[PDB]
Parts: sequence; structure tokens; C-alpha cells
Amino acid sequence: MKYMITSKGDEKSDLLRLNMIAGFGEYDMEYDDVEPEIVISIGGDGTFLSAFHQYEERLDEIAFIGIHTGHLGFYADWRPAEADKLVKLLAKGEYQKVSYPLLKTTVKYGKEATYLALNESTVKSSGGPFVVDVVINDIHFERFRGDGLCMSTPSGTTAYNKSLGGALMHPSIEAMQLTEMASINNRVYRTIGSPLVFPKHHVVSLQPVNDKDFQISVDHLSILHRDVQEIRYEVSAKKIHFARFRSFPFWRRVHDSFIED
Amino acid sequence: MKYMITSKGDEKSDLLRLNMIAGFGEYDMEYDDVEPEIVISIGGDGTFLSAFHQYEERLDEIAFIGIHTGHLGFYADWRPAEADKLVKLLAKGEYQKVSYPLLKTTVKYGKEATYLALNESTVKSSGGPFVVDVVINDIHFERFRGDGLCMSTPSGTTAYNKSLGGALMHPSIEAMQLTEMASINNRVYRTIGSPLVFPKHHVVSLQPVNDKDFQISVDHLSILHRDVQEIRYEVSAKKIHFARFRSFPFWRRVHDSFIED
Amino acid sequence: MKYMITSKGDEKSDLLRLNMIAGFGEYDMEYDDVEPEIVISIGGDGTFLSAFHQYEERLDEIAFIGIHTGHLGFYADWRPAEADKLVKLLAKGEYQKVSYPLLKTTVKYGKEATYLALNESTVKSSGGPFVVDVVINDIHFERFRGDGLCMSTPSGTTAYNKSLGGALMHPSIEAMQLTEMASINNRVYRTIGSPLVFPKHHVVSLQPVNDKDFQISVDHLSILHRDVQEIRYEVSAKKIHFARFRSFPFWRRVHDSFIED
Amino acid sequence: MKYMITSKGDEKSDLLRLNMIAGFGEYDMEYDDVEPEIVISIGGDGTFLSAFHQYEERLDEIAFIGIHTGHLGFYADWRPAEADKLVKLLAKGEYQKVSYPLLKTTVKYGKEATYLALNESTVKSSGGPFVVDVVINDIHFERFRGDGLCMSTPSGTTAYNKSLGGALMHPSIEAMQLTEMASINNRVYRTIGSPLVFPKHHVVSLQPVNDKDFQISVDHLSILHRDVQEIRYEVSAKKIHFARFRSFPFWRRVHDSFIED
Ligand SMILES: NCCCNC(=O)NC[C@H]1O[C@@H](n2c(C#CCN(CC(=O)O)C[C@H]3O[C@@H](n4cnc5c(N)ncnc54)[C@H](O)[C@@H]3O)nc3c(N)ncnc32)[C@H](O)[C@@H]1O
Ligand SMILES: NCCCNC(=O)NC[C@H]1O[C@@H](n2c(C#CCN(CC(=O)O)C[C@H]3O[C@@H](n4cnc5c(N)ncnc54)[C@H](O)[C@@H]3O)nc3c(N)ncnc32)[C@H](O)[C@@H]1O
Ligand SMILES: NCCCNC(=O)NC[C@H]1O[C@@H](n2c(C#CCN(CC(=O)O)C[C@H]3O[C@@H](n4cnc5c(N)ncnc54)[C@H](O)[C@@H]3O)nc3c(N)ncnc32)[C@H](O)[C@@H]1O
Ligand SMILES: NCCCNC(=O)NC[C@H]1O[C@@H](n2c(C#CCN(CC(=O)O)C[C@H]3O[C@@H](n4cnc5c(N)ncnc54)[C@H](O)[C@@H]3O)nc3c(N)ncnc32)[C@H](O)[C@@H]1O
Repeated sequence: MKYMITSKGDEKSDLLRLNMIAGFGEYDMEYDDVEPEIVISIGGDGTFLSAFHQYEERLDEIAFIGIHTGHLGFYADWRPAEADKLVKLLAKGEYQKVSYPLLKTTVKYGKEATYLALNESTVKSSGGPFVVDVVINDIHFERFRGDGLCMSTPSGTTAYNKSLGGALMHPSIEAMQLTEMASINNRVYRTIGSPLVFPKHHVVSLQPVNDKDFQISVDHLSILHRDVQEIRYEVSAKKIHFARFRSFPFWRRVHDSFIED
Repeated sequence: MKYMITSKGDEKSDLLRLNMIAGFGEYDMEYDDVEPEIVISIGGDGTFLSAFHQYEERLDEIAFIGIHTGHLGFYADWRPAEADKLVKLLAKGEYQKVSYPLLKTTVKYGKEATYLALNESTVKSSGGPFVVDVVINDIHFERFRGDGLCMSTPSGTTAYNKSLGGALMHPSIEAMQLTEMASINNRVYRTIGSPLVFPKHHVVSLQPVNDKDFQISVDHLSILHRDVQEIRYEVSAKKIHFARFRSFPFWRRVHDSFIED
Repeated sequence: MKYMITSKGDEKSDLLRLNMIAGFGEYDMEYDDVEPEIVISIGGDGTFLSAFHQYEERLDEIAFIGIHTGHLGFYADWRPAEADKLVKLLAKGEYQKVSYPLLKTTVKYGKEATYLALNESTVKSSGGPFVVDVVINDIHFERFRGDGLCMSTPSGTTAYNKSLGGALMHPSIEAMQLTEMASINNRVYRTIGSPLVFPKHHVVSLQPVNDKDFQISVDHLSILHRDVQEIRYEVSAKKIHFARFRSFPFWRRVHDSFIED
Repeated sequence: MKYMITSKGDEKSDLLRLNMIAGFGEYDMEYDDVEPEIVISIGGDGTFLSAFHQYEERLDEIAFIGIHTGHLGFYADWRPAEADKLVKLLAKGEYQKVSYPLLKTTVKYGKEATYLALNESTVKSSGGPFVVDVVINDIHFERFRGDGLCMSTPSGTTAYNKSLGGALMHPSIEAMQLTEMASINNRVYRTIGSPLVFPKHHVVSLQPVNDKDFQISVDHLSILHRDVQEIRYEVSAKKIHFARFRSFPFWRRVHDSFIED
């Protein structure tokens, strides 16, 4: 099948990628980084995140595989020592594909821009004070004052969302989760405090109150947007697909990453 | 239709129930507290919780309606002043039914007991130290040391779960959420910390380590169980049905209860 | 000097105590468990806590030393392998004494009882719902609804207080810290949420609202008190004294117990 | 006495200041904004913060007074309606002065800069990832990865510190409190999590690991510092003095600001 391999770019990852390419040469596999059907990522979660965004226009035609060369890799299923067995199983095919939900961010100006997030999308102020009205399905829910907000996919819940006190959600749940960053709460200013978990087709809109300039992050990418009228969050209709060759359940992955391994 | 009305039992609620019965007498409505199709609860959430558990064997044949006579009532949709309009709309029928998920708790001994929860089920120790192994879909996830654990339905997430730092989840999500109560974490003892959100068909089992006696709560009911071998949590296949006569969205209900009203 | 040794009571601790007694026999040291000047505790923090409460009437005439035989021991300064060096240094004397603050709990009825805590004192309800008015220096501060409250000494801040989200406080600060256990907060019920840190001479009183029966803990001891009119917390004028033979700073002790060792 | 009055600069505050100046003209009071002995601040806490920093070189010779013209004012003791009584009492003198502790921040380069904070000093990264080693009294305590750190005075504990989960500390306690902003914790990265409370003479140093550029805030002032070798926190020897004309206790001030008023 058509395939490509991204590398973190250190010596370990580059040589691992070269050896897999050499191994792939022994099968009906064509290296193609324009229209791959299989995208392998060799490095950390940052590397896997960059592989996702490199091919976010072809998510429907691609299955992803992560190899972690450090001690981490939540999106990784394979250690560097299993790489030969990965080549062989991937060549013979017959893998099972699993899909995780993604988050759609729409940014409107006074012009529209959409982004897709695998981990989360966050909003902070452009230096000044961050104040936004939070509107859920056209209902004014709260006026948020504080550092920012974080909207997470299910597989993102173990990332920034976790550090903000959010819940960890199994990725079979088509949802997104909103967490607060250092909200101000006194007798005049009130936010819900708790993380909020939204189903598909629910729309969370953030609307400016004074300043209209915000720093918006999508996974690792952070951009300053000016003249923002609205930031709109919904569960995407698009999904990321992983090639799975063995059982590595989400809650064991959580256990291995946070409890012990 | 067949109907019945439970009351909190103070003067306000008893007289409101009597006036609705008098009002219902002017329609083809039969008061029947054995096999009602409509169960009205006049009081607080405690009163609504008791109405649910009074009829938990007929959940499939019943639509519930809550009237709050205090300043509260998350499961209430109606103030006492709208009661006449409620009688009339309920008599004419043509309401829409909505369903919220429920939580199944199974308790095994060395003998089995199942319970249904609308808010949550919690586990604490019988005086001694609480230590349980947490097993998710037969995978040992963690050994929990601390005060206890709380497993919440979606509509329970605004109740005890919220006070434990859990996320608020829209009830259209068929899930349950596990929160920690004062976990011990040092270099030898480790829990995940974060709330965990589980989909349908996922099974969370709690298994004793030393003591086998636990205080188990199901909504307001708290029972000491002895010789416990396992406590098993899953999303129930049963659902509670509410009669809805107008739009009162979950997130507005959350806003009204916690932000402002 | 006069000394005594308490043991956890397993084989390791009993034989360690016997060997130290044998070692102490080679110096001008008299074993006396009625009026010791040195109290050695061999076991865990539970064992050290029991040694403190065994001699809480002679705190001014006693220096404590902890030996941890497990992997833990926040109040321990010594591993079992250093016990011979401990005997020798303790015999030669010339140690430095350090003092940590303690917490005074006063419980009034309709009759008065005082208790001294090294870790903390907690209050919960006797089965029913816990509601108390919190009065600081005779000023009504809040009405607490929830599971309970925890008042911690500085050295207790790394114990139950920590699991409740409290701050870790250096023991040179003569203070006590109040933390909430699962407080109810909605638009009608409001608590401060945050831990509160009180100086010496500040008095925190808890006063019942409906039920007057409470479960009160003092370190490991938990007693049900009936007909309670008031629970009064203040920093004690009494202090626990530790014999110190080398520098083991509080923040390194915290690092070793929670970060890495 | 020598006095001056800062104003927020809206119509309400400017006219209030003019009326107090007119009122002060009827007493032996000289308006002097170079060497005042009394500094009155008319506005919000932001206004009071700016008054403190305008005169931070003469803290020993100045007593501060806050008048809040909005609904807030933690450092304010007076509403605009009491301003005439304030002029009269301040003219007759015989007020009592109270002192709150302050925080010293030292920033070293490869050159030294010191700052004084009334609320807090915070550190974040200059766009990249924030990683610092936390050294307490020359002991390496932890390597912090996350959004940033916040070091708070006692009177700052109700401000940013509170929103970060920190404890509220009575200002008679000469301490500073360190809180985490969204720390990363997994099986490879570990921070203490809990807020840390440090006494006088304890030194907290933050030392870079990779990037040496940081955004450092001191109260409202936020500056990007380059080539930073160390950020050093200690309780200052300097104190802010407030003129007090009546009892308004700290815990009532907390109650009024966060519970009800
Ligand atoms: N954008 C600022 C860069 C600083 N963040 C950072 O050092 N994160 C890397 C660590 O997180 C792990 N990770 C990832 C990741 C990654 C790569 N990362 C770096 C890059 O791409 O350059 C971007 C992400 O970073 C996270 N992040 C940012 N700030 C914080 C914070 N304060 N606390 C916690 N996470 C934070 C956000 O969610 C970004 O999306 N996804 C997951 C996951 N699904 N589950 C469990 N672990 C996961 C990864 O293995 C490693 O252990
Ligand atoms: N079992 C000990 C009794 C003490 N609990 C108590 O006074 N709760 C009543 C308050 O909570 C509101 N509520 C209910 C409720 C109710 C009735 N309640 C009393 C009864 O039945 O006697 C039993 C429930 O109590 C909750 N609970 C227990 N302990 C705590 C705690 N520490 N913190 C927060 N909640 C707690 C548990 O989830 C029980 O199921 N469901 C929801 C909901 N879905 N959404 C939002 N508000 C809700 C209700 O309007 C009122 O404002
Ligand atoms: N009363 C229920 C018994 C269950 N508690 C329990 O297993 N605690 C033992 C663990 O905590 C460590 N510890 C102690 C201790 C001890 C002995 N303990 C047992 C006994 O005496 O039987 C009584 C204390 O327990 C604590 N506790 C109770 N419940 C919780 C909870 N949910 N979360 C966290 N702590 C809790 C309270 O503060 C009691 O005072 N002091 C400190 C300290 N100063 N600093 C750091 N670690 C410390 C000790 O090394 C061991 O690792
Ligand atoms: N630097 C970014 C500006 C955004 N911050 C903001 O709107 N804060 C104002 C609100 O906080 C109250 N306040 C102050 C204050 C003030 C003036 N403020 C604005 C200015 O000077 O322009 C600077 C301070 O802001 C705080 N801050 C910043 N970010 C957050 C956050 N995410 N969450 C909570 N607080 C935050 C920090 O501690 C700064 O020092 N001191 C106290 C206190 N001692 N006790 C209780 N309330 C207090 C004040 O009445 C008002 O209700």
C-alpha cells in the first residue's frame, strides 16, 4: 500500500525510519508522501500531532501508526524494537482500524477560518484581560473571566485537559470537554467551575466582551487572531483512523502512562 | 391516564397535591399509585429521588414530572404556580418524553444484589481504611486508598459528583463518571486523580484488598454490606423517562441552578 | 537519660527495639515508659502518632524520634540500618531539639472535652446531613454543607489535608489550616471553597444547625460525640519536640515523600 | 499631614477626589504627591495596586487608604458615601496603622533586578514550553513543567492565588505561597501539585532548564525578561502600612467579597 514515515529528526528516529523503509522495500509497498494510505510517525506525541496536521485533508483515506522513541507516546502503540514486526504485519495487512473523534474550531472575523484538533483548542487573551461570554446552543451560559478556556477531544482529555482538572473520557464517546483556566469567582463574577462535557451537534460559542484579540491554539499551533467576532466549537464530523494490530485498550494506555509501567 | 402524586409532606406540598388531584378529577384521569403511567413529585430533589425508587420496577411504563416547592429542584421542571397549567397540558396529553441514562450497581457476596441509581452510587469503608483495586473491563487499573469512590450518571454529575470535582455531562451521553474522594498519593501510593468517564458496556469492578465491609450508597439510600467480594458498575440498559411540555434545556437548567436565576 | 521505645509489633520492629534496648544497656540510659525523656517510635506514622498520644501529658519533657521500618515515615528521621548510630548519638546526647505546632480541639456539650492533634482534627455527620455554621473569632463566616471539615497542623498538611487540596505549610509557621470535604455549592448554598490558614490566637468555632451529633477524629482516633453545642479549633500553646541529630529539612522530607527517593 | 489622592480617572472617582481635596482644605492638611504621609486611592484594586507601586520607595513613611467606587475593592475599606467622615477622622488623626507582608522578587541575568509585589509575582514562558527547576533553600525540590508558577503574599492569596487553588492566609502570617499553573504530571514528569507556603527567610529560586526567556508579572506589570539565570522569591523585609479607622477584619472582608454582602 502507499505509505510514508515522518521522523522526529534525531539520530535514533531517522535511522529507525530508514530501516523501516528498507524493510518495506521487501514488500508491495510504495513510499508516497503525497497520497499515503498509511502514515507512520516516529518520535513523540508532538511528532504524531504534526503527522496528523500534515495530512488533515485526507483523514478519511489514511490510517495512522505511532512509534515512540522516547519514554512517552500516548498516541504511540509501538516501541522501536517491534518495528520489524510492524513492517511485516502492516505489509500482510489485515489490521483493524479504530477511529477517534476530533474537534472543529471555527473562528469568525469582520471572513471565517476552521481548524481541526486532535488534542484540544485553547483561547487566551492577547496580553490584556480575557473576558468572553459562553453561549451553548444559542443560550448565554456564563461570562468567563480568567486566563483562558480549553476545549478537548476525548483523546485529548489525557493531555492539557487533564492538567486543568478535566475528566478522562473514553474515545468511543463522541464528545468534547471544556475546562477553565484560572477563573475569577467572587460575589460579582461567577463561572461554573466544573468541566463541561458536550455531545455531538452541541455548539459552544465564545463571544468577546471588550477586547477582540485572542491567542488561539490548535494542538501545538498557536496563532494570534485579530478582530474576532466568535469562536465556535463542535464535535467534528471527521475522525482520525488508527491502524491497530493488537489490543492495547485505552484504559491500559492510561494506566501505563500515569500509574505505572 | 393513570397517575399518582407524591408529596414532600409539608403543608405547602400536601395542599398543592390535593389541588392537583381536585383538578385532575375534571378529566379522564384515574388516581392509581399501584400502576401509574404518570408520577408527579411535589417537593425537592430528595422527593423526586424517592418517587423514582418507589417505581423503579416500572420505569419503562412511567413518565416522571417534578414540581419544586423550594428554591432548588434539578429534576423539577415546574414551579407551584404553574400547577394548573400542568394539569391541563398533562390531561390533553401530547407531551414529549425524554430519557436519561441510569447506573447499575451489582454487589456480590460469598449471593448478588443489584441497585439502580438516578444520581450516583458511592462506596466508603465500614469505619476502617478504604482500599480497593479498581478493575476496568478485567484490567487492573489502580489500587485506590482514600475516603471512597463515587460513580455518577450524567444527570447525577451536577450533584455529589460536582462537589468532588467531576465534570458535568449532558444526559444524552450514555455514560457514567467515577470520581475520587480524598485519595492518598505519595511515592508509594498512586491513583489517577482525574475523574474517569466510561461509555456503555464498560464494566468498572471494585475488589477488596483487606477489609471486605463497605458502606454503599445508592442515591439517598446508604447500606452497610458485609462479606463483599465485588462491586460492579455499568451503564444500565434501563432509562428514566420525563414528561416534557416545553423546552427547558439541560445547560439552561445548569445555568439557573449554579450561575444565576 | 530516661527513654522508652514503642514498636509497631511485627517481627522486624520488635527485634529492632530489642536490639536498641540491648545497645542502650551499654550506656547510662534507664528504660522507663512512665516518665521518659526520650520516646522512640519504631514503625510507621501511625505508630509515631500513637507514641505522641500515649505521652501527650508530658509533651514539654519529651523529645520524640521516629524510625520507619516500612517505606514511608513522614515523622521518621531514621532507617533501621542507622539504629546503632542512633543509640550512640542519643547516648552521647548533644542533639538539637526542634518543635512543631499542635492543634487544640475543644468540644462542648449541654461539659467540655479537649484534644490535641499532631496531624489534624476532622468533623463529619453521624449518618445524616452535615451542616455547620463556621464562626471565625465570633464572626459568622459561612454555613458549610457537605461531607465534613478538616483542620490541620503544619506537619499535618502533608497528610489528610493534602488529599483535600490543602496547602503544604512549613512547620515553623504557627498556624492551622481548614479544608473542605465535598462542599455543596449552588445558587443557594455557598462556601469559600479555598483552604483557610489561621494564625495563633484565632479561634474557629463550628456550630450545629440541625443535627447535633458528629463524628470527630483526632489523628487516628474517631469518636461519635452526642449533644454537641460547639467544636472549637485553635493553635495549641503546647508543642511537640523532636530530637534532631542531623539536617533533614522539611522541604527535602516533602521531596523524598512525594517527588522521588 | 502631607497627603495625596490617586483616582481611577472616571467621572465618579475624579469628582470624589476633588470633593475630598476641598474637604481637606478645611484642615491642616497639605496636598503633596512627592512626599505624602497618607496616600488615598479612589477606584478599584487595580487603582490601589498602582498607588502602591507609585510610592514603593517610601513604603516606610506612608499609610494607605482605599475607597472603592465599584462593587469590589479588597484593599478598600471605604465606600464613596463615607468620604466626608474619612476626611474628618483622617484630619483628627489618631488612626491605627496595620502592616501586611510583601514579596521580594529578584531576577538575575548574565545584572540584577528586584521588584516588590503586594498581590503576587508570576512566571510564564516566552511562547515556548515552560520548564524550571525549583530550588528551596538551595535544595532541588522539583522540575516544573506546565504553564507557570505564582508566588503570592498573604493579602494576594484572595487574588490570582485563589483562582489557582491556593489557600487563603491571614496577613498576620509572614509568608509567601507558591501555586502551580497547569502542571504536567505523568509517570515521567512529577510536581508536588499542592500549594506550598514558605516562611520568612526561606528562599525559592527558579532556574531555567532550556529556554532562558520568561514573562514575569509583578501585580499588574508584566515584562518579558531575556537571558534570565534565576528568579528568586523571598518574603520582603518591607511592609505596606494601612491607616485603619475602624475594625474591618480580614475574614469578614473575605466573607463580604466571596460569600455574601
Ligand atoms: N503546546 C505547548 C507544549 C508543551 N506541552 C508539552 O510539553 N506536552 C508534551 C507532553 O504531553 C504528552 N501528551 C500529548 C502531547 C503533546 C505534544 N505537545 C508539544 C508539541 O507538540 O510541541 C503539544 C500538546 O501539549 C499539551 N500541553 C500544553 N500545555 C500543557 C500543560 N500545561 N499541561 C499539559 N499538557 C499541556 C497540549 O495537549 C498540546 O496539544 N498529547 C497527549 C495525550 N493525548 N494524552 C496524554 N499525554 C499527551 C506528551 O507525550 C508529552 O509527555
Ligand atoms: N445523601 C446525603 C444527603 C445530603 N445531600 C444533600 O443535601 N443534597 C441536596 C441538594 O442537592 C441537590 N441535588 C440533588 C439531590 C438530592 C437529594 N439528596 C438528599 C436526600 O435525598 O435526602 C440526595 C443526594 O445528595 C447528594 N449529595 C450527598 N452528599 C453530597 C455532597 N457532599 N455534595 C453534594 N451533593 C451531595 C447526592 O447526589 C445524593 O444523591 N440531585 C441533584 C442533581 N442531579 N443536580 C443538582 N443538584 C442536585 C438538591 O436539589 C439540594 O440542593
Ligand atoms: N485515619 C484513617 C487511616 C487511613 N490513613 C492512612 O492510611 N494514612 C497513612 C499514610 O499517610 C501517611 N502519613 C501520616 C499518617 C498516618 C497514620 N494514619 C493511620 C493510622 O494511624 O492508623 C492516620 C492518618 O491518616 C491520614 N488520613 C486519613 N484519611 C486520609 C485520606 N483520605 N487521605 C490522606 N491521608 C488520610 C490522617 O492524616 C490521619 O492522621 N501522617 C503524615 C504526614 N504528616 N505527612 C505525610 N504523610 C503522612 C503515612 O506515612 C501513610 O503513608
Ligand atoms: N493582571 C491581569 C488582570 C486581570 N485580573 C483582574 O481582572 N483582576 C481584578 C479583580 O480581582 C480583584 N482583586 C485584586 C486585583 C486586582 C487588579 N488586577 C487588574 C489590574 O491591576 O489591571 C491585577 C490583579 O489581577 C489578578 N489576576 C490576574 N489574573 C487573574 C486570574 N486569572 N484570576 C484571578 N485573579 C487574577 C492578580 O492578582 C493581579 O495582581 N486584588 C485582590 C485581592 N488581594 N483579593 C481579592 N480580590 C482581588 C479585583 O477587586 C477585581 O475583582
